[PDB]
Amino acid sequence: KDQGNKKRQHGLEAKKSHILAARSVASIIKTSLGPRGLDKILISPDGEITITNDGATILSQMELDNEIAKLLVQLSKSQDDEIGDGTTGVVVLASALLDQALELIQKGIHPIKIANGFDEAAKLAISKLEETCDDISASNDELFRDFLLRAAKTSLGSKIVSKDHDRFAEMAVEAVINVMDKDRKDVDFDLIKMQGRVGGSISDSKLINGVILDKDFSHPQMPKCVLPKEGSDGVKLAILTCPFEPPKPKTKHKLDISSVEEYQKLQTYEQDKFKEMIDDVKKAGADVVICQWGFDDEANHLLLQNDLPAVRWVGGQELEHIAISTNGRIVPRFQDLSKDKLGTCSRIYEQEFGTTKDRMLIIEQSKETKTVTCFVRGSNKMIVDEAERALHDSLCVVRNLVKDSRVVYGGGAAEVTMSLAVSEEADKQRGIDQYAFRGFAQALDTIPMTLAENSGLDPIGTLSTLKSKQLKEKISNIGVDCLGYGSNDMKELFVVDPFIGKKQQILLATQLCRMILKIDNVIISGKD
Amino acid sequence: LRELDIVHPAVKVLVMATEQQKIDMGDGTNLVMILAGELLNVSEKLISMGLSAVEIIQGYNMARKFTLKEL
Amino acid sequence: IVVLKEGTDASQGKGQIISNINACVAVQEALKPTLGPLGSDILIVTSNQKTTISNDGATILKLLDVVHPAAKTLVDISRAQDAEVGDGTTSVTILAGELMKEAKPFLEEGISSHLIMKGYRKAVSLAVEKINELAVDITSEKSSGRELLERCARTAMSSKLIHNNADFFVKMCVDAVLSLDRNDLDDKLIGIKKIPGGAMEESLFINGVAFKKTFSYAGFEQQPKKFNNPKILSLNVELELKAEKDNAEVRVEHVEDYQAIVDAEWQLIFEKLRQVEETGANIVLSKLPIGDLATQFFADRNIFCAGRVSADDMNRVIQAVGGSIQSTTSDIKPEHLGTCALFEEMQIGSERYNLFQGCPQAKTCTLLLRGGAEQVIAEVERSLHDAIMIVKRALQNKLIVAGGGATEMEVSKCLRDYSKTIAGKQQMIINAFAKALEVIPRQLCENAGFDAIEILNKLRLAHSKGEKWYGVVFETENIGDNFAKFVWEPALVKINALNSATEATNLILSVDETITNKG
Repeated sequence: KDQGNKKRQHGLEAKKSHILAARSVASIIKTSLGPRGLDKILISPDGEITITNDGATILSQMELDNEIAKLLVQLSKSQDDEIGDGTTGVVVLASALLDQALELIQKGIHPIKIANGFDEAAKLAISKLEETCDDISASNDELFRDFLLRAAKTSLGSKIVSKDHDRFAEMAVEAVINVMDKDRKDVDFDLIKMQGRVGGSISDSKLINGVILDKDFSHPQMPKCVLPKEGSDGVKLAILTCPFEPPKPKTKHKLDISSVEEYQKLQTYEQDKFKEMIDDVKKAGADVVICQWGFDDEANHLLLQNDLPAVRWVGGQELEHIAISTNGRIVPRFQDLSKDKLGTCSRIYEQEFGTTKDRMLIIEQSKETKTVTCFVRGSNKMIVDEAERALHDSLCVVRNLVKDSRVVYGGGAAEVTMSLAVSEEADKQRGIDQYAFRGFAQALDTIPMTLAENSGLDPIGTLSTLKSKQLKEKISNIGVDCLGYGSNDMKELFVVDPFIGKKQQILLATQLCRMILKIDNVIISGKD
Repeated sequence: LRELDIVHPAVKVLVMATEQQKIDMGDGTNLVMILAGELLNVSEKLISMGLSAVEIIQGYNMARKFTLKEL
Repeated sequence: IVVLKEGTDASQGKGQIISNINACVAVQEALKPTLGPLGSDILIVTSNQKTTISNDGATILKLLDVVHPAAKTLVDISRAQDAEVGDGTTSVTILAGELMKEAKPFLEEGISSHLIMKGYRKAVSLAVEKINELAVDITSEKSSGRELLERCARTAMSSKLIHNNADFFVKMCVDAVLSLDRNDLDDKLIGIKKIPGGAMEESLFINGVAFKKTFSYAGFEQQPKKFNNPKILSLNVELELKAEKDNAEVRVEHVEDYQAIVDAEWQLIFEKLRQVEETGANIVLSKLPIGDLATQFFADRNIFCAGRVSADDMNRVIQAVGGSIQSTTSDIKPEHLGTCALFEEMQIGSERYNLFQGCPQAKTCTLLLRGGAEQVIAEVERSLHDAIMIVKRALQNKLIVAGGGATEMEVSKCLRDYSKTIAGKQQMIINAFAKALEVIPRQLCENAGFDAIEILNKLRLAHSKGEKWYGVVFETENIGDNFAKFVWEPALVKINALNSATEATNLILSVDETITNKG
């Protein structure tokens, strides 16, 4: 099928071509590794120019015909959710592993043995990391919170928000606390909604304990706010999914009035339906009517006369958020609405951010809730995007830190320690295992060298000094000058990376290397 | 033959011969083709000796009659 | 005025056969890395830019669909093998490619394809005979359709908690698969229940289905605990003094009217309970709770009842007893009643457990496990699940031959021996077929990273003496008796694969010219 314009490689150039393609893909974001990584210009087909050093963003927006590169990019897309901030490091490590595998194959080693040896080396490196890891939560709660805030600030400082990034870190920590419990120590990002718009400043960030529902209340005369009514039991919400209109035909409609009899009959039917719905709403005791669909003119008029602000076109996920925040339930229809299923919230009011005149509607609880929304604003679209990315990274880092008390330190110190351990263990295992361990150690050496290169330091001398310091004197956390630092020994600089994060990075790099190596034949057809 | 792309008008004579064999008889589709091909091949040897086509045809007809009687 | 070939002609004879051989070689090289569990994957991009990475031969063949007529024939034969059998597609393709490779030198030397095909057919006949001879079906050698399953279960439970006690659990595992339809095996039909108390060696095998206590209303231990002629009937929504389903809220302002209505409902329930007895239902089961009134009536009528039965347990019990589920008591029919030899409640574990035994016609069974702690019983359950899976796989194909190339090595050795007694031109074809049969172990070793030449030489040297089950060990690079290691493949699958490969070889080698019409 589609034999014409079909290309394939197998037996001679498959391995070399795949490894070269992987190296070329890696070189796209290799220079962007680290906080001071060089930026790349990304331009949309419409001509919108953007600047960012995020490896995940760079790879996601890149399309290509190479099969190995496409597979690597697709795997990175899935890994972005698992870690997020480690995509570039994982890609670089996989590229280094493939480069070493090239030499190993040139020496006569079968790919399966290379993959098995890399897996064993990854296991040994993870064991070494676990042995050398330190516990923060088991030392002091104050120190644990300080390290959480420090990680959030470090993530935020790489963007424009660095001027006032403290507020973003505090909001992220509060959202994680509200949404995550210690039973599982996992943050449910589905309950942490990310929303924002162009305008305002970085100081307009706000954490909401419920859904936003920035709606216009349908009818122009419909009140735009639901007040607590001077100390009353908050605001009662009618969670409904049935549209606030009587059944209508789907074929003709055109229910026009031609005489008195037809007018009377149609008015009787429609008014009876609307009165039934509005009476059910009133009996339920709800103060605000929320429907998954829109509202009819008669329904809007009746709600306005009864002082019942309306919310139109609320999505299913929004309804679930309403139920979670207000401890309510979703009522399929008006006839099933009762006071026992209405949700309660502190208030539904309009909130202004900076100079914004939209006056968006927000549902606020002011109490601890299982679902929150992270609101992000900024003077430019780039500011908002960077703030959202930094908030996501901070949330992931906090989740990783809380999930596992064991942590490692950045700047390549963990990579250097793993490389030293793997090199030491290599001489103990005979056969192809020795070559595999040496290759894995050399690949691990790539990350600190790349970081040093990105920081303007000599990778050779920097790596040699790091190895000497970590071997001759003692095992510690010594890395490269990723940022402006007085000296080395990140341990005193408080550059901490979660242990689970590093373990996931290593495992994903090994898996990607195996996936690329295990493909010995590629076939691609033509295009129409 | 029903599917092969045949454009030379001379081959169509043997194609029609095969069609006649299939229509009238229930077998011998390959036999007629083989026999016609061999007859035309030996006609090359006959011509190489300087024999005219008319006498070759006359001899073929006489041999055909004799063979049919002997069958 | 219409031309189909566009004035393009093609040659015929040995040239087209050699071209077909080359196409088959290309296909074989393409599918080579996917042979064996340790083989490499192939990445294929379709015309729609969809990227798929897979190792299954059928998927690769479907995605590629090489237009070459010989490759088309190979793909068709592979698809036929997959549809008819589902196993050996890659092996069939590899064997066909190897046979086509071997046929090339014979054609180059002027050997007619008819002789090659006849020799291949004779080699196939000899290989089938030798595989049938090698096929293991023994009774007196301490192995059989049941003893072999016990050995497989013991091997599966090796290095486990119950390894020392496997002598008893192997019988349970084998009977579990043998207690139901032997031609239709399913793991879901073998249930396991954990009962604390007692030694692991005291576990009981139940022919029918058993479940823990589910009844907790009045009348417990007041009904018969043993039935010799039980009648299992699952009634959905009755068993109450007040209707549970399709009911309504009734508000009455007068005590007398409410009492009269309640009395009428109670009389209706009385009539329904009497009908339950009239239907001959000795065992009453339901997924919903059973009221005190129904239990009291059944106890007074020597009828057993148990509600709050889980859906899976109820379904398994119904399937084992051959009964059905009835919506109402008035609609109960005799054909919906199931019967077992003996139904009783087991007191093991300081609690009563319901079980049905002596029902060889049951479609499902349940295993009762005993032990001093729940963790021990859980480990026993895991080991039993592993053993059940292994014995089910073994029983699905009781006719087995040594795997890991042992069967191929034996067939090749037998063909080589025969070639010394088939004096004539057929000797070359027999030797070629024997050599081709050795491709499977060669490619398996190559894909596994082993030294193919050394492993093949050692296997050939070893197979000349001793057992016929010597093969390649894929756990640690070596050779040995795979049968002793419980590694084997179905004989019928191998025979079908060889037949399909030879059929493809004969079909492709039997074509002298191909003509394509524009369309």
